[PDB]
Amino acid sequence: IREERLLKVLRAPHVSEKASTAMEKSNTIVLKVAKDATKAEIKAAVQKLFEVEVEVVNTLVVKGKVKRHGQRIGRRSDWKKAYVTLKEGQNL
Amino acid sequence: SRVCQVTGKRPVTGNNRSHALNATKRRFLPNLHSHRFWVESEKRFVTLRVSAKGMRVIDKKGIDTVLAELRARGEKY
Amino acid sequence: MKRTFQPSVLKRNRSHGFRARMATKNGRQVLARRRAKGRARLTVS
Amino acid sequence: MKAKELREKSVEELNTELLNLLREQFNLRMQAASGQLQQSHLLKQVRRDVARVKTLLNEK
Amino acid sequence: AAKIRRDDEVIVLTGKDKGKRGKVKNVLSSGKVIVEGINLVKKHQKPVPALNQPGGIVEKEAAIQVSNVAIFNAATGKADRVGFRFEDGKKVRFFKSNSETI
RNA sequence: UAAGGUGAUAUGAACCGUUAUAACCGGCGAUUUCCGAAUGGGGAAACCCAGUGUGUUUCGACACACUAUCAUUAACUGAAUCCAUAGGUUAAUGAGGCGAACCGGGGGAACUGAAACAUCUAAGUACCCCGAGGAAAAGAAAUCAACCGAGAUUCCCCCAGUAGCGGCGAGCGAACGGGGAGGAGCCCAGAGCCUGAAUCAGUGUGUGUGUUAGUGGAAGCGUCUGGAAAGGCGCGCGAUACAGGGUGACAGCCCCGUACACAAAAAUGCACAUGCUGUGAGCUCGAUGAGUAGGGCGGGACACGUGGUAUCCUGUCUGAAUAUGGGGGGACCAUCCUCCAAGGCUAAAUACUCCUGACUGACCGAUAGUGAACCAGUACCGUGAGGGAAAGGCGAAAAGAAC
RNA sequence: AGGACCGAACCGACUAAUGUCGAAAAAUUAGCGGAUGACUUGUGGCUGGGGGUGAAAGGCCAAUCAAACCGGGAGAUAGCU
RNA sequence: UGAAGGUGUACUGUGAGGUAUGCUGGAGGUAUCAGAAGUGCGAAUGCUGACAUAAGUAACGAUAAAGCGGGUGAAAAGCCCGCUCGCCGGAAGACCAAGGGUUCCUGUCCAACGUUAAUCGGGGCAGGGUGAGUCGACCCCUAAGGCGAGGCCGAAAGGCGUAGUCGAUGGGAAACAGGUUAAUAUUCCUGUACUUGGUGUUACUGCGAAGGGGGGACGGAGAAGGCUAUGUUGGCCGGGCG
RNA sequence: UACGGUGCUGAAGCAACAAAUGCCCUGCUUCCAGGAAAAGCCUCUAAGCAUCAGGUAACAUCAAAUCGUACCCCAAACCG
Ligand SMILES: [K+]
Ligand SMILES: [Mg+2]
Ligand SMILES: [Mg+2]
Ligand SMILES: [Mg+2]
Ligand SMILES: [Mg+2]
Ligand SMILES: [Mg+2]
Ligand SMILES: [Mg+2]
Ligand SMILES: [Mg+2]
Ligand SMILES: [Mg+2]
Ligand SMILES: [Mg+2]
Ligand SMILES: [Mg+2]
Ligand SMILES: [Mg+2]
Ligand SMILES: [Mg+2]
Ligand SMILES: [Mg+2]
Ligand SMILES: [Mg+2]
Ligand SMILES: [Mg+2]
Ligand SMILES: [Mg+2]
Ligand SMILES: [Mg+2]
Ligand SMILES: [Mg+2]
Ligand SMILES: [Mg+2]
Ligand SMILES: [Mg+2]
Ligand SMILES: [Mg+2]
Ligand SMILES: [Mg+2]
Ligand SMILES: [Mg+2]
Ligand SMILES: [Mg+2]
Ligand SMILES: [Mg+2]
Ligand SMILES: [Mg+2]
Ligand SMILES: [Mg+2]
Ligand SMILES: [Mg+2]
Ligand SMILES: [Mg+2]
Ligand SMILES: [Mg+2]
Ligand SMILES: [Mg+2]
Ligand SMILES: [Mg+2]
Ligand SMILES: [Mg+2]
Ligand SMILES: [Mg+2]
Ligand SMILES: [Mg+2]
Ligand SMILES: [Mg+2]
Ligand SMILES: [Mg+2]
Ligand SMILES: [Mg+2]
Ligand SMILES: [Mg+2]
Ligand SMILES: [Mg+2]
Ligand SMILES: [Mg+2]
Ligand SMILES: [Mg+2]
Ligand SMILES: [Mg+2]
Ligand SMILES: [Mg+2]
Ligand SMILES: [Mg+2]
Ligand SMILES: [Mg+2]
Ligand SMILES: [Mg+2]
Ligand SMILES: [Mg+2]
Ligand SMILES: [Mg+2]
Ligand SMILES: [Mg+2]
Ligand SMILES: [Mg+2]
Ligand SMILES: [Mg+2]
Ligand SMILES: [Mg+2]
Ligand SMILES: [Mg+2]
Ligand SMILES: [Mg+2]
Ligand SMILES: [Mg+2]
Ligand SMILES: [Mg+2]
Ligand SMILES: [Mg+2]
Ligand SMILES: [Mg+2]
Ligand SMILES: [Mg+2]
Ligand SMILES: [Mg+2]
Ligand SMILES: [Mg+2]
Ligand SMILES: [Mg+2]
Ligand SMILES: [Mg+2]
Ligand SMILES: [Mg+2]
Ligand SMILES: [Mg+2]
Ligand SMILES: [Mg+2]
Ligand SMILES: [Mg+2]
Ligand SMILES: [Mg+2]
Ligand SMILES: [Mg+2]
Ligand SMILES: [Mg+2]
Ligand SMILES: [Mg+2]
Ligand SMILES: [Mg+2]
Ligand SMILES: [Mg+2]
Ligand SMILES: [Mg+2]
Ligand SMILES: [Mg+2]
Ligand SMILES: [Mg+2]
Ligand SMILES: [Mg+2]
Ligand SMILES: [Mg+2]
Ligand SMILES: [Mg+2]
Ligand SMILES: [Mg+2]
Ligand SMILES: [Mg+2]
Ligand SMILES: [Mg+2]
Ligand SMILES: [Mg+2]
Ligand SMILES: [Mg+2]
Ligand SMILES: [Mg+2]
Ligand SMILES: [Mg+2]
Ligand SMILES: [Mg+2]
Ligand SMILES: [Mg+2]
Ligand SMILES: [Mg+2]
Ligand SMILES: [Mg+2]
Ligand SMILES: [Mg+2]
Ligand SMILES: [Mg+2]
Ligand SMILES: [Mg+2]
Ligand SMILES: [Mg+2]
Ligand SMILES: [Mg+2]
Ligand SMILES: [Mg+2]
Ligand SMILES: [Mg+2]
Ligand SMILES: [Mg+2]
Ligand SMILES: [Mg+2]
Ligand SMILES: [Mg+2]
Ligand SMILES: [Mg+2]
Ligand SMILES: [Mg+2]
Ligand SMILES: [Mg+2]
Ligand SMILES: [Mg+2]
Ligand SMILES: [Mg+2]
Ligand SMILES: [Mg+2]
Ligand SMILES: [Mg+2]
Ligand SMILES: [Mg+2]
Ligand SMILES: [Mg+2]
Ligand SMILES: [Mg+2]
Ligand SMILES: [Mg+2]
Ligand SMILES: [Mg+2]
Ligand SMILES: [Mg+2]
Ligand SMILES: [Mg+2]
Ligand SMILES: [Mg+2]
Ligand SMILES: [Mg+2]
Ligand SMILES: [Mg+2]
Ligand SMILES: [Mg+2]
Ligand SMILES: [Mg+2]
Ligand SMILES: [Mg+2]
Ligand SMILES: [Mg+2]
Ligand SMILES: [Mg+2]
Ligand SMILES: [Mg+2]
Ligand SMILES: [Mg+2]
Ligand SMILES: [Mg+2]
Ligand SMILES: [Mg+2]
Ligand SMILES: [Mg+2]
Ligand SMILES: [Mg+2]
Ligand SMILES: [Mg+2]
Ligand SMILES: [Mg+2]
Ligand SMILES: [Mg+2]
Ligand SMILES: [Mg+2]
Ligand SMILES: [Mg+2]
Ligand SMILES: [Mg+2]
Ligand SMILES: [Mg+2]
Ligand SMILES: [Mg+2]
Ligand SMILES: [Mg+2]
Ligand SMILES: [Mg+2]
Ligand SMILES: [Mg+2]
Ligand SMILES: [Mg+2]
Ligand SMILES: [Mg+2]
Ligand SMILES: [Mg+2]
Ligand SMILES: [Mg+2]
Ligand SMILES: [Mg+2]
Ligand SMILES: [Mg+2]
Ligand SMILES: [Mg+2]
Ligand SMILES: [Mg+2]
Ligand SMILES: [Mg+2]
Ligand SMILES: [Mg+2]
Ligand SMILES: [Mg+2]
Ligand SMILES: [Mg+2]
Ligand SMILES: [Mg+2]
Ligand SMILES: [Mg+2]
Ligand SMILES: [Mg+2]
Ligand SMILES: [Mg+2]
Ligand SMILES: [Mg+2]
Ligand SMILES: [Mg+2]
Ligand SMILES: [Mg+2]
Ligand SMILES: [Mg+2]
Ligand SMILES: [Mg+2]
Ligand SMILES: [Mg+2]
Ligand SMILES: [Mg+2]
Ligand SMILES: [Mg+2]
Ligand SMILES: [Mg+2]
Ligand SMILES: [Mg+2]
Ligand SMILES: [Mg+2]
Ligand SMILES: [Mg+2]
Ligand SMILES: [Mg+2]
Ligand SMILES: [Mg+2]
Ligand SMILES: [Mg+2]
Ligand SMILES: [Mg+2]
Ligand SMILES: [Mg+2]
Ligand SMILES: [Mg+2]
Ligand SMILES: [Mg+2]
Ligand SMILES: [Mg+2]
Ligand SMILES: [Mg+2]
Ligand SMILES: [Mg+2]
Ligand SMILES: [Mg+2]
Ligand SMILES: [Mg+2]
Ligand SMILES: [Mg+2]
Ligand SMILES: [Mg+2]
Ligand SMILES: [Mg+2]
Ligand SMILES: [Mg+2]
Ligand SMILES: [Mg+2]
Ligand SMILES: [Mg+2]
Ligand SMILES: [Mg+2]
Ligand SMILES: [Mg+2]
Ligand SMILES: [Mg+2]
Ligand SMILES: [Mg+2]
Ligand SMILES: [Mg+2]
Ligand SMILES: [Mg+2]
Ligand SMILES: [Mg+2]
Ligand SMILES: [Mg+2]
Ligand SMILES: [Mg+2]
Ligand SMILES: [Mg+2]
Ligand SMILES: [Mg+2]
Ligand SMILES: [Mg+2]
Ligand SMILES: [Mg+2]
Ligand SMILES: [Mg+2]
Ligand SMILES: [Mg+2]
Ligand SMILES: [Mg+2]
Ligand SMILES: [Mg+2]
Ligand SMILES: [Mg+2]
Ligand SMILES: [Mg+2]
Ligand SMILES: [Mg+2]
Ligand SMILES: [Mg+2]
Ligand SMILES: [Mg+2]
Ligand SMILES: [Mg+2]
Ligand SMILES: [Mg+2]
Ligand SMILES: [Mg+2]
Ligand SMILES: [Mg+2]
Ligand SMILES: [Mg+2]
Ligand SMILES: [Mg+2]
Ligand SMILES: [Mg+2]
Ligand SMILES: [Mg+2]
Ligand SMILES: [Mg+2]
Ligand SMILES: [Mg+2]
Ligand SMILES: [Mg+2]
Ligand SMILES: [Mg+2]
Ligand SMILES: [Mg+2]
Ligand SMILES: [Mg+2]
Ligand SMILES: [Mg+2]
Ligand SMILES: [Mg+2]
Ligand SMILES: [Mg+2]
Ligand SMILES: [Mg+2]
Ligand SMILES: [Mg+2]
Ligand SMILES: [Mg+2]
Ligand SMILES: [Mg+2]
Ligand SMILES: [Mg+2]
Ligand SMILES: [Mg+2]
Ligand SMILES: [Mg+2]
Ligand SMILES: [Mg+2]
Ligand SMILES: [Mg+2]
Ligand SMILES: [Mg+2]
Ligand SMILES: [Mg+2]
Ligand SMILES: [Mg+2]
Repeated sequence: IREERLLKVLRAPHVSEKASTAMEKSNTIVLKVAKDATKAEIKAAVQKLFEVEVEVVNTLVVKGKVKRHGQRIGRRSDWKKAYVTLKEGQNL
Repeated sequence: SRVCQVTGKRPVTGNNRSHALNATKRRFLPNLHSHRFWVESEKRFVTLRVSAKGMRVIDKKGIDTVLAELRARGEKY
Repeated sequence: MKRTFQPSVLKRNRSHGFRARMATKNGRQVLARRRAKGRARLTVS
Repeated sequence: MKAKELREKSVEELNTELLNLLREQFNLRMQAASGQLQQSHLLKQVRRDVARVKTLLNEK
Repeated sequence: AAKIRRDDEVIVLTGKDKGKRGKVKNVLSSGKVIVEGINLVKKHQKPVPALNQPGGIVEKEAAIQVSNVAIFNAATGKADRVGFRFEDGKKVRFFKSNSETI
């Protein structure tokens, strides 16, 4: 089911207070995904790569901050984050 | 457009000279009419937008001879 | 007390947008000018 | 590696691509974000070694 | 076709530290050699918190131009300028006057 | 080719390499997201929505393919209707857009000048539109000369601010003949014998290349001043290399070059052999472009404003002879001379430079020179078309000032 | 029932003062007119320069109007300063 | 062993000027006689930059109003926390759309920005923050209107317009209460629901449009009844005895 | 109690009266100036198809993609 490509979706695990609080209390993982990356693709990726039972994936596109420094304006990339909820069988 | 199907007589421009030679721009339209010609070859009528002088070419030559020339250029009728 | 510019992004693109310029002979020439001068902002979009 | 990697089977040359994608690229890309990966050079050579295989399996 | 290179004894032709001899640490992309014990410049190194934090002045070996140095002969006992001959199938260097190979 | 590399602001981290799968520099491949002619449909450009077939699958599903429009060409298959055409499914092939000028054509001003202004001027100029090609257009006489003879077009210099034209004002302004650059001619409106032999238009074959990577490439030392020597001072030496640049001040000989001799695995642009799907030679007999030339009317182009106005083009209405003919020789006529319209294709001299090199300036040197030496068509201004800046230099070396 | 009456919202703009390098390139303060209609308003359309639109003032058409704005003819022309 | 340039001084020519040299400057300059000019500026309400003047003058943007204590800090009228006081309350409160686009929240930093100061900030510099089967958009459908195969028309450009296809400001399926974050919640969790499609087993069984009909589907004003949000007052419950 | 708040428990949790410009009411009366369109939806059959494919229930399962969501929004964040 969509082999090879699934590896390109998941970019990195997100590190924050909201990320950290949702590990223990809500039982989820927040992570940076590709710009494309549908909820099905992220679910299917986490299902294979991280090998855990996924409940549901909740996606949001973060906007790139405008960082003017020195003399030139310059804007960040519009990275997408996925709040992925896991089942009762979970891990780090 | 005001163009004879047969001869290619299109509308030219020119001046409208008055008694005091005041050149005001005008244009010379050709004597166009939508006429139906009986083609004896295929037993039918063919509508052609032609100038009065075109009709005389169609009468001088054959309608088939003119329709041969018309199709050579890539036209409809 | 109510000035001229009362913005609307639909009106922006409908009036002066890339496709709205692309639609017309004269609008293509505008873009051809901005390209010839070499502008970063070709149209508002 | 290109010279050795040229002379391989079409089905068998995919397995190296899938090995380059499964672990390596992904593993290093995830490990580098956390800040445990000291050796940063591995990200580059793997990306090129993919490209190599990708180019080499484009034989038709 | 670089005449001066890494493991090569050079002698300084011009500049303060004229006549001194040393080996090239690394020829730069800009066209400047860094010879050991030649242009000793006394830098004031500011103590950065991360990693080492010595906080003291240091004698750095500054760069000098490639043209300001020439390779040492170790036979005549003076500076000599470099050619490029084809001994065997290799573009090897040689000393102008006393035509030997390095 | 190569001993040092991982483009820059820009140090650092982690690593490649050092006689050859580092880097770099070329040839030919590969990948080439999305928008954009955009082309599956749409749309507020970089977004949203699809069908038919193919291969797979553990139910969920992906995957690659293909579908724009018109233009010709073919098959289809089909109305009102007999035949049929009109139409409609699929198929090849081509076109679509962009780009600085230059070219040909279709349209086409006004200010201004005339010391006002209407003819005239500005001027078929600006501008708009269409089609091009490396050039384009023009072109082998129905040319123009004067009883001498010349032999296609184009461009330069004369003829000449002449002859003319002109509210005979303002102004506009020829040709003949001459000197040059460059030279070249042919196909059709078709019938004998005889036929691949001149010719080209390809697949090509031959060297010579040229080009996009390159290699070698000469001979200086010592003192003096100074932060530093290339400088002065004194003696050398290479020169088919004293073009030029760099180097701590002004370098023939420190370095990169320069003159000179050599280079290409691969792609290509040339000029000659020449196997060739494919194309027609010599010579007979007879053809010679009709709604045409000319004319009336109205415009236009000719230097020539209808004037005594030849010439050409035509919107309009007409109308020959057709080679024992017709055009022209500047109203017109008659004699002479000269050409042969009513169909085509033709290189060179000519115009231009968005662009790629090299080289040169009695060109500029940061209020100059491009608007822009600098992250400039940027900031900023404007709904938008569009307008549009300012801002260069530490030092030989950051040794950029530890404390 | 009403282009009815009074009167908030809303729409207007009669008077006065303030302001006139303002708080504001047309406003503020106190009064003022209409306020179920020829009303008013949101969103999107359509009409283009000798052209539009105008319950008509030469009004309005992006703070510009007895002929907009931007680029071009263009260094128009100037017996004037 | 100190060029041009800058800045003084002393001579000198009838003038435009010229000569020499002190300091600064740190590398170019140029006799003579010829040649060519972007060849000399005080004015053009000149053009660009710099700097004066008025002048330490006006002003500091609603006359809704502050007062004191403590805190941190180099420093507090303005920041924080506390207690009073005042002002708005069909708003100067709370939610949206349009339009902005990170201004949100936390940590830090006051050079500039804030019409004063500033430890504070919509300021600078880091990090974090937007979680949808149900809300909205996209999507099915259309008005005004736009585009528009063929088509008719137009010197060229192109104009109009048919089948179609776009175009909401309109029509069409369904989720609430509570809890929760420094910053999001009709989205996360907790409870309890609902709608539309796809695909299987069972028991029945006559289904099917580019077509027909129904519905969607509609104006103003008025009047009256029945309700509800919401309020008030009792009761009830917990606290109060000033 | 880092002196911010977390953890735990938690009594009554009713009645009348009033009352909208809200809702029934896209209704009713009335008046004339006589008041969009088209799908979804419901229904009937043509061209078709007859142990088919379709409907219809019932239960099961599967799914509900993508984009916006912060914050200001009568304002110090929009137009000036
Ligand atoms: K009422
Ligand atoms: Mg969820
Ligand atoms: Mg979302
Ligand atoms: Mg970027
Ligand atoms: Mg004309
Ligand atoms: Mg008349
Ligand atoms: Mg005229
Ligand atoms: Mg007829
Ligand atoms: Mg007003
Ligand atoms: Mg404005
Ligand atoms: Mg508009
Ligand atoms: Mg419009
Ligand atoms: Mg670019
Ligand atoms: Mg390794
Ligand atoms: Mg080299
Ligand atoms: Mg060399
Ligand atoms: Mg490089
Ligand atoms: Mg770099
Ligand atoms: Mg560099
Ligand atoms: Mg670097
Ligand atoms: Mg390619
Ligand atoms: Mg595409
Ligand atoms: Mg296509
Ligand atoms: Mg498309
Ligand atoms: Mg569609
Ligand atoms: Mg399209
Ligand atoms: Mg847009
Ligand atoms: Mg797309
Ligand atoms: Mg697709
Ligand atoms: Mg097929
Ligand atoms: Mg997909
Ligand atoms: Mg197909
Ligand atoms: Mg096909
Ligand atoms: Mg096709
Ligand atoms: Mg077609
Ligand atoms: Mg055809
Ligand atoms: Mg048939
Ligand atoms: Mg039929
Ligand atoms: Mg029939
Ligand atoms: Mg037939
Ligand atoms: Mg036909
Ligand atoms: Mg046909
Ligand atoms: Mg083309
Ligand atoms: Mg030109
Ligand atoms: Mg032309
Ligand atoms: Mg005139
Ligand atoms: Mg005049
Ligand atoms: Mg005049
Ligand atoms: Mg006048
Ligand atoms: Mg003219
Ligand atoms: Mg003329
Ligand atoms: Mg073209
Ligand atoms: Mg050429
Ligand atoms: Mg050619
Ligand atoms: Mg030609
Ligand atoms: Mg021609
Ligand atoms: Mg001629
Ligand atoms: Mg001859
Ligand atoms: Mg003469
Ligand atoms: Mg007169
Ligand atoms: Mg003559
Ligand atoms: Mg003549
Ligand atoms: Mg001649
Ligand atoms: Mg020749
Ligand atoms: Mg020749
Ligand atoms: Mg060669
Ligand atoms: Mg050399
Ligand atoms: Mg020396
Ligand atoms: Mg000297
Ligand atoms: Mg000497
Ligand atoms: Mg040279
Ligand atoms: Mg030189
Ligand atoms: Mg030199
Ligand atoms: Mg130079
Ligand atoms: Mg110096
Ligand atoms: Mg010299
Ligand atoms: Mg010298
Ligand atoms: Mg010397
Ligand atoms: Mg070869
Ligand atoms: Mg060769
Ligand atoms: Mg070889
Ligand atoms: Mg090729
Ligand atoms: Mg002929
Ligand atoms: Mg004639
Ligand atoms: Mg006649
Ligand atoms: Mg005549
Ligand atoms: Mg007459
Ligand atoms: Mg005539
Ligand atoms: Mg002509
Ligand atoms: Mg004229
Ligand atoms: Mg006359
Ligand atoms: Mg004629
Ligand atoms: Mg006759
Ligand atoms: Mg006759
Ligand atoms: Mg003859
Ligand atoms: Mg004869
Ligand atoms: Mg005769
Ligand atoms: Mg004649
Ligand atoms: Mg005559
Ligand atoms: Mg002839
Ligand atoms: Mg003839
Ligand atoms: Mg001829
Ligand atoms: Mg003719
Ligand atoms: Mg040729
Ligand atoms: Mg020639
Ligand atoms: Mg060269
Ligand atoms: Mg010069
Ligand atoms: Mg200079
Ligand atoms: Mg400048
Ligand atoms: Mg300067
Ligand atoms: Mg330039
Ligand atoms: Mg830029
Ligand atoms: Mg603005
Ligand atoms: Mg702007
Ligand atoms: Mg310091
Ligand atoms: Mg009424
Ligand atoms: Mg009333
Ligand atoms: Mg009244
Ligand atoms: Mg009233
Ligand atoms: Mg009020
Ligand atoms: Mg007012
Ligand atoms: Mg007023
Ligand atoms: Mg008032
Ligand atoms: Mg009132
Ligand atoms: Mg009253
Ligand atoms: Mg009205
Ligand atoms: Mg109204
Ligand atoms: Mg308003
Ligand atoms: Mg209004
Ligand atoms: Mg419009
Ligand atoms: Mg128009
Ligand atoms: Mg006009
Ligand atoms: Mg009005
Ligand atoms: Mg008046
Ligand atoms: Mg303005
Ligand atoms: Mg006015
Ligand atoms: Mg006017
Ligand atoms: Mg002019
Ligand atoms: Mg002027
Ligand atoms: Mg001195
Ligand atoms: Mg001095
Ligand atoms: Mg001086
Ligand atoms: Mg003198
Ligand atoms: Mg002098
Ligand atoms: Mg002197
Ligand atoms: Mg001096
Ligand atoms: Mg110099
Ligand atoms: Mg000078
Ligand atoms: Mg001088
Ligand atoms: Mg001189
Ligand atoms: Mg001298
Ligand atoms: Mg002198
Ligand atoms: Mg002399
Ligand atoms: Mg001057
Ligand atoms: Mg001055
Ligand atoms: Mg003066
Ligand atoms: Mg300046
Ligand atoms: Mg004072
Ligand atoms: Mg005063
Ligand atoms: Mg005073
Ligand atoms: Mg005072
Ligand atoms: Mg005061
Ligand atoms: Mg204030
Ligand atoms: Mg005031
Ligand atoms: Mg107030
Ligand atoms: Mg009060
Ligand atoms: Mg304290
Ligand atoms: Mg603090
Ligand atoms: Mg303290
Ligand atoms: Mg402190
Ligand atoms: Mg203290
Ligand atoms: Mg203290
Ligand atoms: Mg206080
Ligand atoms: Mg206060
Ligand atoms: Mg709030
Ligand atoms: Mg928005
Ligand atoms: Mg903004
Ligand atoms: Mg910011
Ligand atoms: Mg904040
Ligand atoms: Mg702080
Ligand atoms: Mg602190
Ligand atoms: Mg301060
Ligand atoms: Mg700082
Ligand atoms: Mg301050
Ligand atoms: Mg704070
Ligand atoms: Mg901030
Ligand atoms: Mg679900
Ligand atoms: Mg919906
Ligand atoms: Mg249309
Ligand atoms: Mg069409
Ligand atoms: Mg069109
Ligand atoms: Mg057309
Ligand atoms: Mg639609
Ligand atoms: Mg809507
Ligand atoms: Mg329901
Ligand atoms: Mg609670
Ligand atoms: Mg909280
Ligand atoms: Mg709620
Ligand atoms: Mg609600
Ligand atoms: Mg339950
Ligand atoms: Mg549930
Ligand atoms: Mg249910
Ligand atoms: Mg369902
Ligand atoms: Mg349909
Ligand atoms: Mg339908
Ligand atoms: Mg309605
Ligand atoms: Mg009714
Ligand atoms: Mg009603
Ligand atoms: Mg009631
Ligand atoms: Mg009740
Ligand atoms: Mg109630
Ligand atoms: Mg209640
Ligand atoms: Mg109440
Ligand atoms: Mg009461
Ligand atoms: Mg009681
Ligand atoms: Mg009570
Ligand atoms: Mg009681
Ligand atoms: Mg009790
Ligand atoms: Mg009690
Ligand atoms: Mg108690
Ligand atoms: Mg009641
Ligand atoms: Mg009401
Ligand atoms: Mg009411
Ligand atoms: Mg009601
Ligand atoms: Mg209603
Ligand atoms: Mg429904
Ligand atoms: Mg239903
Ligand atoms: Mg059911
Ligand atoms: Mg989906
Ligand atoms: Mg919110
Ligand atoms: Mg909030
Ligand atoms: Mg607020
Ligand atoms: Mg508010
Ligand atoms: Mg309000
Ligand atoms: Mg409001
Ligand atoms: Mg305000
Ligand atoms: Mg306010
Ligand atoms: Mg503002």
